[PDB]
Amino acid sequence: MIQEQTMLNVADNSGARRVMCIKVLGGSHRRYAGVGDIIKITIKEAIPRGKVKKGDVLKAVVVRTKKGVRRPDGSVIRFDGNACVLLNNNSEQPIGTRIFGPVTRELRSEKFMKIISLAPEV
Amino acid sequence: SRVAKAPVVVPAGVDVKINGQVITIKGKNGELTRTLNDAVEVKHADNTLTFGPRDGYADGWAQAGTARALLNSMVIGVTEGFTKKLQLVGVGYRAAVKGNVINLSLGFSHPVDHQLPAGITAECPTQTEIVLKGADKQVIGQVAADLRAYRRPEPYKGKGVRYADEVVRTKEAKKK
Amino acid sequence: MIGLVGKKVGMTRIFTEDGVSIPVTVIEVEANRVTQVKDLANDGYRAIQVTTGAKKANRVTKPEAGHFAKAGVEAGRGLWEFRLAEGEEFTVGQSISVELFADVKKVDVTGTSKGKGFAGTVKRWNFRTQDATHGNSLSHRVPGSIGQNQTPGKVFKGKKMAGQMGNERVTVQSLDVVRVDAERNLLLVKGAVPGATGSDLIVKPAVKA
Amino acid sequence: MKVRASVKKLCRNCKIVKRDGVIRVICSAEPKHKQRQG
RNA sequence: GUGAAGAGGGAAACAACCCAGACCGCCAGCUAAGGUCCCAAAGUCAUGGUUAAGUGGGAAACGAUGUGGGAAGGCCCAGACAGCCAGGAUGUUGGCUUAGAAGCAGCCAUCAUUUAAAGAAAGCGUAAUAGCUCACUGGUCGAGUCGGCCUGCGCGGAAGAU
RNA sequence: GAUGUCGGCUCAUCACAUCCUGGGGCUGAAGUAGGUCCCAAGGGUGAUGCUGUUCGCCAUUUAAAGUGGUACGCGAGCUGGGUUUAGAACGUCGUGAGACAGUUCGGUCCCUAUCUGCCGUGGGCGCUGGAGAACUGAGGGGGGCUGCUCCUAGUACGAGA
RNA sequence: GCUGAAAGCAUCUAAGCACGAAACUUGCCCCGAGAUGAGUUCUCCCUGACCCUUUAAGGGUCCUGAAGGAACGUUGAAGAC
Repeated sequence: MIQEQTMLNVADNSGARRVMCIKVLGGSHRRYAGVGDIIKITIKEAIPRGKVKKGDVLKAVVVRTKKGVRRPDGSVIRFDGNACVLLNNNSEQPIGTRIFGPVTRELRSEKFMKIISLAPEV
Repeated sequence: SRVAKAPVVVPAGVDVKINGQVITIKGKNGELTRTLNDAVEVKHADNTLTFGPRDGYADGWAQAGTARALLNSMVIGVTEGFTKKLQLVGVGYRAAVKGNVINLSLGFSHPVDHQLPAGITAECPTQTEIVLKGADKQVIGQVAADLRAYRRPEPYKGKGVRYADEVVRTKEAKKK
Repeated sequence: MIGLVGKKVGMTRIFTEDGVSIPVTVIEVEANRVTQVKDLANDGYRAIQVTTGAKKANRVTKPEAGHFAKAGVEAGRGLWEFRLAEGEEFTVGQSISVELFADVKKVDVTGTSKGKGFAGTVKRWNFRTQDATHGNSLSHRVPGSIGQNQTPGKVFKGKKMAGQMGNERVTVQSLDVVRVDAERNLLLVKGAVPGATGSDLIVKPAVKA
Repeated sequence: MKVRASVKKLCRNCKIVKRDGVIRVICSAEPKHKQRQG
């Protein structure tokens, strides 16, 4: 479960390396963001000659959590870390062009089909 | 007052009967019964009805006038009845009478189905107008009213159910 | 419609062919035997009073034994009533079994919830706890304030505070009927129902529609 | 509807009527003039 | 003046308001202020009127065909008020910024005249004169009608916390 | 011959002069979205940075982040940051002791609940011979929030957006 | 809003008739006959003598001891007791 003050690794080539969740969108008093959910982040660290700078505020979509996801039969999938894909703040499309690491089928929702297509696993 | 003091004349072939306060009217279009309020007395004079106030009642004259108008409309109803014409204007607005149920299509995402009361019969001469015929004036007026209430005429094109004779007095948006 | 009296056998899952796990509560409902029928003339309302299970005859008291003798049914472990709708009638001694729910697909289940005992305000009423540190002294799970100053001068009726929680009648509504198995005397409903394993349950067709 | 403590006739076509104890102004000319006491 | 330093009865309860100044006793009577349907003693008393809000039993400027009563006044059976089947013989494209705004941008001209009466205008559509009702007084219908003054009682104005 | 004082925490409760959601009238209301007024109190009504702060300003949300009363609700429920004991210092005033609604660092928060109240849980007696069960239901209480997407339909509306 | 006079017109109102909201009464869940206004239904149990006196009442002795209950014990996903 991702909440405010959580540090996420970044799972694309947008230039960011560490981001921090500053809000969980979509509901008053909403507490946690799972795997399909959109959060707002600030960039705590980025590579030098990159696309996004350290300090910008923008949206992201969680793609891996080590809380994990439950499948309808009861099985779970847990990762070793929390990761997101950066989206631009207005037209929530991914900023990067490559996706690193696996994702899950929770993303196959006609809105993140780009992330599904670009991902190595799922 | 003046209304009450003008007797209503029953035509030939219409029958009246006064049970104390209840008046019942036979006619070719059927039956109309109504109980008058206690402050008004009515006499069947020669082929006519006369209305007056009871004694010991305030505002008896107003009640007499109301009763006179009610009975005049009653006898007018049991012969030829009354009719009301409604129009539907707007693209795709249609009406169709099936049995005693009116099918309307006032641009909704659901069908609208109006059940007619006992004495009211509807018929649609064309696709976009309705004609109600009935004996009792109040019931047919009520039916026309809540038929209009489904989509009352909006003030920019007059779209919606209107009375065939009523004016709409549309207006226009701003400039720019 | 009337319902039946069953026993919470336990909990398990049903695996569906498309790969979905359904958590089911298993209610064993044996034959329910109509012990009394009440009508407007004699009792002022229509209902049928049933029993179920069985109990050792050495502690069926003579009043209860006599009550069962009129119906001519075997003594059960209890008695429960069901209000009758306008349509159905039942006869004394008739046996009602699980295929009543053959095509119901939504039931309410009533039971006695597990008894938590004297519970404090945090567990009972979801009260926030106070600070664990920062100088807090002997007040970590206490309820806090319970009223205003002099103007009411009293604690209001119904104030939430510590006391007995659990061990009371609870109804869970609109539970899906996963399956009805007539020969094994079983009802499989989706989800969890009140009470511990081995306790009585009252299953009725869903009223919430 | 203008809800105000002083309702008045505004044109010739506007009219005063006491409906259910409360004084109202209903005007056939245009709905801008429709008033109620309150 | 009263309380202080005065009790008793009324004002629901309420030193200081109203009635009235307790020497003691009575299972006697008359009254005061207040009252008389039940709590709760005594008129479900009598005669005449008013009010319809539970006004009485909280609150103003102001608003209103609420009703009750006066003093006067017009319009009228030669036909009033309302409603209707009632509409119209300006030289007229008679002067505007104009190759018609002479009424509807803004002024004068308002001169010749028509009816039995009618109109250089109040609107609207159209900025637009081209269409509606005009304050017309011609007819039908045939008894009251229209405002203002004084005054009694009511109505709205009127939203708060256990 | 003592009624503990600001803010926070916990727990609330009522009013309606309604923030959202519900219903309507008018609009200088085409639609979408608004403005204003009337009815409505059922439920709901943010977690962060700075500061002791209430407030406020910001950053991000949300359908909305209501306005008030309740000893500015609540210290025999918590805190003790502010503030008004004793220490010390700065600026300033004073010859000085000392002082400042100036600042600055430090600085003891007691109570085993009799009564009312409230949350639970029993005993006695009653209910008209005694007893075991199952009920009726006069009354109480709980709950009552809402987003987004899709279809209707890119339809109605608009010149188009 | 409909019909409709007072006020030959109009008028949602005076008589009469319709609609109309998360508010209200229900509908859903729980408690509930100490509801002293103490309710209802079903089932079960007990039908022996005698004395006394202040009697219309009662007191007492002998015989009897039901249906049930409680107590005790082994305990419980019930519970501070």
